[PDB]
Amino acid sequence: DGFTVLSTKSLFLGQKLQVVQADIASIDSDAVVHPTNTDFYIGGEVGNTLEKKGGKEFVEAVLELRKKNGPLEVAGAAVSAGHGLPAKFVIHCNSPVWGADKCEELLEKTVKNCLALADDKKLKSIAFPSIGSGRNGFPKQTAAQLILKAISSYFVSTMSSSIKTVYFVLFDSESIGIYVQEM
Ligand SMILES: Nc1ncnc2c1ncn2[C@@H]1O[C@H](COP(=O)(O)OP(=O)(O)OC[C@@H]2O[C@H](O)[C@@H](O)[C@@H]2O)[C@@H](O)[C@H]1O
Repeated sequence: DGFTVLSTKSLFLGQKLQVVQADIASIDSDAVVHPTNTDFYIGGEVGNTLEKKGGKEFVEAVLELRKKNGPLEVAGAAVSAGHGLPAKFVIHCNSPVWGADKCEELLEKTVKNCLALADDKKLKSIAFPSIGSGRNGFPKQTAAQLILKAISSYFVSTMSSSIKTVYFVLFDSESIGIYVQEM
């Protein structure tokens, strides 16, 4: 595949939130978001697609980041170069596990931290997948509404802010099916 725009929303200053159907690895935004864990394990669904696309270049960048950063703190966001990928940078986030205490709040928090990091690097665009709803077990709709809520909230409260466009990237048929059905 593949690229379809499914929904577009105006954020607080008219910045655009686009929900799109695509493989996130194929998106050429300034940043793409990789949901990972404290050890930067590259074995979630999105991690596997980034590794498929970027190969060794991608993996060694993640390793170098783990060595420089140390373990990724709860809800933490960190950035590596997008070697092997269309995206300029990869923002790595410590994705909460469904069922862990305060897991919804932490999902919101991690999203905002990814946005702050992109802003700190003066990035114009950032692509999020449905963080938490793969290997970490969130229900797809719950994950998606938390992420979209957290992006909107960021832009209401952030004065500015270099981000022009936010992509919310859906790939699995269940997520797409529920997004479209329930909207
Ligand atoms: N090519 C793709 N593009 C965009 N989204 C995709 C793609 N493939 C799958 N997805 C969707 O990405 C969402 C996030 O899933 P994961 O990447 O598995 O992320 P998460 O559930 O947060 O957890 C992965 C994490 O990686 C570590 O190995 C592990 O500690 C943790 O489980 C899911 O809805 C999944 O269907």
